[PDB]
This record gives sequence, structure tokens and C-alpha cells, in this order.
Amino acid sequence: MFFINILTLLVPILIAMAFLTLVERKILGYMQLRKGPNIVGPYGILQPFADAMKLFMKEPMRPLTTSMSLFIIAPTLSLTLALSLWVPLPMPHPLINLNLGILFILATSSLSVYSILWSGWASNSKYSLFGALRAVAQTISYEVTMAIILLSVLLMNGSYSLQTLITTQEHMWLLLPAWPMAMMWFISTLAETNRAPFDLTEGESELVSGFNVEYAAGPFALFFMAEYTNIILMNALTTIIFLGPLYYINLPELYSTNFMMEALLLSSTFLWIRASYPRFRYDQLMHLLWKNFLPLTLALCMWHISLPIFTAGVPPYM
Amino acid sequence: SRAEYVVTKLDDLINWARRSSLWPMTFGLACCAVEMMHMAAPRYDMDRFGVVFRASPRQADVMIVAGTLTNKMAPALRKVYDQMPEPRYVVSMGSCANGGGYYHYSYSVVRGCDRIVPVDIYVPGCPPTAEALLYGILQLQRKIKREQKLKIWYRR
Amino acid sequence: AASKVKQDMPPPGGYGPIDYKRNLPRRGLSGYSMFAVGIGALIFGYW
Amino acid sequence: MNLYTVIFINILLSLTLILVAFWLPQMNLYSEKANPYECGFDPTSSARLPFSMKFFLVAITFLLFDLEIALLLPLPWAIQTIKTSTMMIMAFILVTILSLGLAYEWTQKGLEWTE
Amino acid sequence: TYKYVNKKEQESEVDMKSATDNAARILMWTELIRGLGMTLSYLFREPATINYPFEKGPLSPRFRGEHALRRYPSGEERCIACKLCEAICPAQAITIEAEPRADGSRRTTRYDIDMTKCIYCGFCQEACPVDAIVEGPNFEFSTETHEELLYNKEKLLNNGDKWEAEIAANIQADYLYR
Ligand SMILES: CCCCCCCCCCCCCCCCCC(=O)OC[C@H](COP(=O)(O)OCCN)OC(=O)CCCCCCCCCCCCCCCCC
Ligand SMILES: CS(=O)(=O)C1CCN(c2cccc(Cn3cc(-c4nc(-c5ccc(OC(F)(F)F)cc5)no4)ccc3=O)c2)CC1
Ligand code: SF4
Ligand code: SF4
Ligand code: SF4
Repeated sequence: MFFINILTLLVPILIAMAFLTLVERKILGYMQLRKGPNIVGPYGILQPFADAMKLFMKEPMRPLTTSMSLFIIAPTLSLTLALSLWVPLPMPHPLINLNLGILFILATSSLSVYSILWSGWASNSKYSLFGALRAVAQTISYEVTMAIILLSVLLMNGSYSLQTLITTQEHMWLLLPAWPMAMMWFISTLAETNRAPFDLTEGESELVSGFNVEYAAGPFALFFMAEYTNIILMNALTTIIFLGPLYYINLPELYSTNFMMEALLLSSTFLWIRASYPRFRYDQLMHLLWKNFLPLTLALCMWHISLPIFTAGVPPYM
Repeated sequence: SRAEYVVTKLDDLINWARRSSLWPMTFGLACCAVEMMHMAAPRYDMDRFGVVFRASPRQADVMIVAGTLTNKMAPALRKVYDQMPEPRYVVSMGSCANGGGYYHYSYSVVRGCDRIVPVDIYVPGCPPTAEALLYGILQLQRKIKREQKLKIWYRR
Repeated sequence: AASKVKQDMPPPGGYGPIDYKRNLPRRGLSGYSMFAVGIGALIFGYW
Repeated sequence: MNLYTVIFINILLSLTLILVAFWLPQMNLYSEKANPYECGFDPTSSARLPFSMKFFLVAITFLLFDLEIALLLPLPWAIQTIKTSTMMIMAFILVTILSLGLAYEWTQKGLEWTE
Repeated sequence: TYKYVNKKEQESEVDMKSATDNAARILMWTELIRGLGMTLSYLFREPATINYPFEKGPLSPRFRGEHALRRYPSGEERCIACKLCEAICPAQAITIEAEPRADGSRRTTRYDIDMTKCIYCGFCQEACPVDAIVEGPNFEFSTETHEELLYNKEKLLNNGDKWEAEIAANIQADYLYR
């Protein structure tokens, strides 16, 4: 039965990645006064399959300057982790109940960067190396605030488990007490994915494609789908932590429904933002995260350390 | 359940994919690049057809030679084309690219991009109306509709 | 009938007046309002 | 065992995709195609040379900040303790010293990049 | 006259209200929310995208696209081999060879146009004193071969015999403006 559950958790995520590429294109088109794919199928529901099939039908590249081992490992790892981050998620019941699920998320995400690093290094092209170093800077920038934001939120949950947030929000979202932390977490998830305005790892206007510039159809598809999967993942994280779906033990289907609605909202917001803003300079990202988010993050961490004490609202350990 | 029929349908599918997803390359040399843009614009939405400008040749499927090709630029054009992975198509846009055009008798112009790379479709004009470039894209789509590769493999 | 000179000339009295200056409007709350809303939300959530 | 199962399933999915991407399509390999990409022209050098880093100090600092995060993470448990005043005081001291170090770096222009 | 774009700034006066407004702008991301609102407004507008190749972009009679040699309503050719068209063609795309037709008239044997050299400028149809060579409206004449784009007398004559119903009307419309 567990393998069937694996399927019911995996194949829909990939279909959703594909139709997320679709929704991205169509939303950006209508924002840009254009339509977006409507030719390939009814309103374009076959463009993703066309793209994927076409890519996995193309000649891949085995250049002469590359370390083929890492060149091939990196996309494998990217996709693997993009799919593995979805397992401990409660919707409302997870496939793998982990007590330290938050830390699993953190570590797997911090690991997904090495796909970019090793790809850009192996490719042995200057633009690839530039994308890799930009990823290094981006991680060094956001990873400090990520964990402190998350700790400050969890100090009212009582644990690193993703299933106690459901009982924590049983009456009221965690956005009201933590909307500053929610905003900073939103932007930091925006950065974790190398997504606009932080699309610096593949900045087409400075670096033709970054770490992808030597990669070709299949591996490139792997990278791309990993990106568009981590997008949905981080939206789901935002909407399990700060937004709380209705949990009535006799009605988990409503929980899944509302979870999906909120995830769609947050993802469409990601696309909105890509369409609405220019791109940062990768030094300004560091300056932001280290001069506006980290000081405030420490202040709020102290605030949420104290609040349970001068309120007697310390959470329980299971 | 004839294998020849199955192969014809499979080839239809292959071509449908490679056709409804044509990612060109951000390679514009001269005026004709403006009409390329305008064909990317709302009135003529490229993505509507599955067309997407990717900047890396290792990800592109077709290159539109959108303007004049000088002798100082031909090596780079041939290199980029060489770096595009098969299946790879080419589209000559304008009169400069087809036969040098208004600069045919110049000392610094190749009298046709068809000397440096092989061209599938020629789009005439100076500049070609974006509508015409789209007509050419669809002409290419049909040419791909008529590749019949696996049938050939089965007949070998 | 006859034939006078015909030419794409403007209409008598001229064309309507054209707007060319910036009109980025002014909107939003008062600032105090934003901070009060946020602080009240924090306090209710804490309770 | 189930976590192992899921993760290995994902490994196998990715590897299957890569296999059928490397063995399904028709190839035509030659040097001018397999050569590095530097915007149409030939590289003037190798990409394996020192690429100077202007945020080295910020990265070093990031190491220590990661450690301070590691020390802050046990709070969810430290708040279940009877000695609450001690936990409060120690957490406040830790975060304050962290902020003071950051402020000293800021002022002495460590967070700014070498040019 | 002149105006300033970024010197408007005058001496600094600051209150608590102004400080708080700038603080909210810096903390709640006011100015970015407005770009979000603009992009939202555009999502609920009608896209300017036409449904090509079914509905097409507008044009005017003066449009100068594909070339064609016309005829008089009797069927006789209008060209008389005067060679202004090739004398002015700034791309040297036209090539002509004349000879006395058996009936004695002055007519061509060769009339070639390298449509890879034509810049579609229109000088030939404003030079032709008999309105023989024109630049028709057709622009959907792409090819799969370079050779197909090297027109001769027969190709241009066939185009003229194919578009006359349109070329003639566009002329009738535009010939007073010339
Ligand atoms: C008694 C109370 C006790 C509790 C204590 C807390 C009290 C409340 C305190 C509230 C503080 C406000 C919330 C903090 C978040 C904002 C942080 C911030 O202001 O950063 C501003 C930063 C710098 O902006 P700049 O104009 O360049 O100024 C530079 C300095 N001279 O620039 C930025 O960081 C923002 C730029 C980011 C641009 C990226 C794109 C943003 C997209 C916007 C999407 C908005 C949607 C939000 C969705 C959230 C849902 C989860
Ligand atoms: C000027 S703009 O603002 O309009 C600008 C905005 C951005 N934009 C855009 C956005 C999203 C996608 C694309 C097309 N595109 C698709 C892929 C790629 N997709 C898949 C893939 C694999 C499996 C899938 O599911 C299944 F097959 F079922 F497994 C589905 C897909 N692999 O690679 C890679 C590169 C790429 O550009 C384009 C349009 C233009
Ligand atoms: S054909 Fe005409 S429009 Fe196109 S690049 Fe040449 S001169 Fe410019
Ligand atoms: S339109 Fe201009 S360039 Fe073209 S054939 Fe006529 S005169 Fe020559
Ligand atoms: S200008 Fe007209 S009449 Fe004279 S040679 Fe050219 S086509 Fe013939």
C-alpha cells in the first residue's frame, strides 16, 4: 500500500509542476496583455508535455571540458530532493511523520544548493562558475535568517514537528502574531528558489543561463522541474506554518482543499512578483538580508523567547 | 497492428512535440530583430504557439538570423549553430541574411547566411512583417510535420 | 458637382486638449493606521 | 524503512529519466559542438583559474552565525525547564552578543565587498 | 526652456507624520504593492493578441510587399523596357533584357528580381511611367529554398495575373496621392 501512496504523492506533484509552468506562462501573458499557450491543446494543457517530450528527445551534450560525474549527478540530486521535501508534509497526514521535520526540510534545502554548485563547476564554463558563486552568495545571505525566523515561530508551536502546527493554528493563523516573520520568510523562500527578483543564479541578462548554460534537454528539464516543484513546496510550507487550514479530525479532505487553495494563491503570487519587479544585484541581496532582516530577526527572536514567559504561554512538549 | 502504422503515428507524435515546442535563440543582429520582438509582442504572442526565446544555444532548437551577417560575425554564428543540439533548424529572416541584401556587394558581408549554415526557410522582406515571420514559423512547423524519420529507419 | 482641395487637415477649432503631465495619483492609509493595525493584530494573536 | 524506500524510489526515477535521456535520442558529436560556450567566440583561458571572492569575510562570519543558530535551536526544549530565568538571561545574552558582533563588523565595513 | 527631473528636492523639513509615513513605506513595501496592483489590472484587461492566421493585422493600400508585373485590360503587358526600375533600384536587384517583339513592340525578354536583394523600397513602382511594376500587398511568400526567391518575368506576370483584383483597387485608392 505504501508504494501506492508514494505514487499518489509523486505523480500529482509532477503534473502540478507541469501545469504550474502552464499557469506561469498564461498569468504572465495576461499581465503582459497577451494570451499565453492556447494552440497546442485546449487552452494550452499540452504545452508542458510537448516541452518535456521534446527535451527528452533531444541530443544531450557531453562537452570536452566537463567533469561528467558531477555534471550528471547534480540534476539527479536536484530532482531527488525536490521530490523528497514533499514526504514529511501533513495534508493533514504525512507519509513520513518526523519529529524533526523542520530540520529535515532545512538540511535537504541547504543540500539542493550543491546541485547548482557542482553543475556550474563541472560544466567548466565561466558563466556556469558565475552562477555557482552567485548561488553561494545567495545561500550565505538567506540561510542565516531562515532558521531564526523559523525558530521564532516554533517557540509558540513547541517542537520542530510539522503536525503540531495544525493544533497550534487550530483556532487562529500564525500570521497575526508573526506577520513580520511571515513577510521575511516569504522573501527568503523567494530567494531559496532562485526566483525573481532573486533569479540571479540563472540571470539571463548578465549570465546567459548561469549553471544551465552548458546543460541540455534532459538534465535541464530535471533542473527546471526541480525549481518549479520547490516553488510549490515552499508555498505549502508558508501555508502550513503561517496560514492554517481547517483541521476537523472527521474532515481531513477540507484541510487538503484549503491547503491547496492557499498554496495556489501563494504560487500565483510568486508569478505575479516575477512579472511585477526588476532583478536585484547579488550584493544588494546580502545587504538586505544582513542589514534589515537579520537585526529585526534577532529582535523578534528575543521577543518570542520572552512572550511565552511574561504570558505563561509556553507551548507543550507533545 | 502493423508496425509501419505504429511507426507513422509515433513519428506524428515526435514531430508534434518538436513542433509545438520550438525554443528559438536570442540572436538578433540588425533591424529585423525589431520585427522579431514585435512578433513576441501582444498582437502576435509567440508563446501562444509554444515559442520561447532561450538565450543558451545548448537549450535552443532554432535560430532566426535576424539581420546582416558580416565576415567578422560569421565564425560566431557558425559556432553557435554548431553548439545547438540536433534536432536544430534555421530560419533566415530578411534580405540581408538570404543574399546580403542592400549590402550584397560589400567587402564585409557574406552574400547569404546559407553559405555559413544550412537554412530550412527563407523569410523575405526588409524588414519582414512580423506577420510574415510568423507565417514562416508555421511553415517550419509544417516542414517538421513532414520529417518521417522513423519510417525511414524502419525501411532501411 | 465640383471639387475643392481636399487634404488631411485638422478640424475647425483644433483637436481636443491632450494630457501629457504625470498623474501618478496619491493613495493609501496614514501610516499611523498601518502601524496600529499591525500592532493590534500582533496583540490579539499573542492573547 | 519507509523513508529509505521513498528516497531510493526518487533516486531511481531521476536515474531512469537520465538514462532514457542519454540513450533514446540520436546523437552527432563533434568538437565544435562539445566545446565550451563563451558567447560565440573561443575562451581566452580556462574557467579553472582563481575567481576572486569579495565576500570572503561575510562567508567566514556566516560560519559563526550558523553555529550561533545551532546554539539557538534547542530553545523549544529549554523553555520546558524549571530554571526559566536562567534560560531567558542566557538567550538574551547570546542574541545580544551576536548582534554586537554583527554591529562591529558592519561599522568596520566587513559586510561591504572588497572592490 | 528646461525643467528638473530629480532636483525637485528642497531643504529638509521633517515631522513625526512624515517620518512615520516614510517608515511605513519602507516597512510595508507600499510602492511595490502599487506595481503589483498595476500588473493585476492588466490581468483583467482584454489582450491585444489576434488569432493568426484566422484574423490578421491591419494594413493600408500603400503597403509594398511582393512584386508583380501588370497588364492593360486588353491583356497586353505594360512594361516597355525603359529600365528606370533597374536604373534606380538601390540594391541592383532588377535585371532586364529587351528585344523587339515580333509585332514590333518594345518589350522585355528578361525581367528578373533577386528578392534577396530587394529592400522593398517602392522606387520601381514610382519610377515606372506605365504602372507596370508594383509592390503588391502579399507578404506571405516565404520559401524553403533560396532559388525560389529569384523571380523572373513569368513569376511576376503570374503574380500580376493573381493579385490584379487587389492591386488595381489599392492603386485606384492611392493614385490621387501621387
Ligand atoms: C509590540 C510589538 C512587538 C512585536 C515586534 C514587531 C513590531 C512590528 C514591526 C513591523 C516591522 C515591519 C515588518 C518587517 C518587514 C520589512 C523589513 C524592511 O523594511 O526591509 C526594507 C528593505 C529596505 O528597503 P529600502 O527602501 O531599500 O531602505 C533601505 C534602508 N535605507 O527592503 C525590503 O526588505 C523589502 C524589499 C523586498 C523586495 C522583494 C519583493 C517583495 C514582494 C512583496 C510581496 C508582498 C506580499 C507579502 C505576502 C506575505 C504572505 C506570507
Ligand atoms: C517573456 S515571458 O515573461 O513570457 C517568459 C516567462 C517564462 N516562460 C516560461 C515559463 C515556464 C516554462 C517555459 C518553457 N520552458 C519549459 C522547460 C521544461 N519543462 C519541463 C517539464 C518537465 C516535465 C513536465 O511534466 C511531465 F512531463 F509530465 F513530467 C512538464 C514540463 N522540462 O523543461 C524549460 C525551459 C522553458 O523555458 C517558459 C515564458 C517566457
Ligand atoms: S533586411 Fe532590411 S530590415 Fe532586415 S536587417 Fe537587413 S536592412 Fe535591416
Ligand atoms: S522596391 Fe526598391 S529595392 Fe525592391 S525592386 Fe523595387 S526599386 Fe528595387
Ligand atoms: S520602369 Fe516599368 S516600363 Fe520601365 S523597364 Fe521597369 S517595369 Fe518596364
